[PDB]
Amino acid sequence: ASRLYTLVLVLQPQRVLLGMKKRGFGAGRWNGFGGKVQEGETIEDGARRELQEESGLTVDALHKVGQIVFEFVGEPELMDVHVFCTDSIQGTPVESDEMRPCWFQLDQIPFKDMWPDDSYWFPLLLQKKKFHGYFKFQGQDTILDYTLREVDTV
Ligand SMILES: Nc1nc(NC2CC2)cc(N2CCOCC2)n1
Repeated sequence: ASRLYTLVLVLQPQRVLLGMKKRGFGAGRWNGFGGKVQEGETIEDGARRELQEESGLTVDALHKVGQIVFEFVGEPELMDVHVFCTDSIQGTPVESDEMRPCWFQLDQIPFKDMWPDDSYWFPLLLQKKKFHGYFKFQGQDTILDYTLREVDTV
């Protein structure tokens, strides 16, 4: 059994947009925009809503780029994160009570201030390859196991 989450990376030819999470789960780390998928909305719908909520941005089209399953030791539910990509954004990103958005050059991505798994799968995101990932965490900092592969269908 797993719970659905979304994650949205606005990835342009020279830069990626990230947000500093100000409260809640993952506070103090840069990440893409996303969160819990709600009852009554598609996964992509949930992805658009969290992007609008956390950055004010809306998007013409979202593209499926990956799926990452997380297990946390001692927690019965798995985290199933659907990762989306997009180039063209509508609007200017602005701080919310969840996220302080900033653009990053692609050689200055702050992996040390991100979730530790991102160092593993973000490269596949940059090569525009679809991927499936699995990470077993102890706490929120320690990866104990992981698998990562390229897929033809996310
Ligand atoms: N890039 C990334 N790495 C994560 N690592 C797992 C917590 C250990 C979680 C996560 N998000 C989870 C919540 O919804 C947004 C995506 N995003």
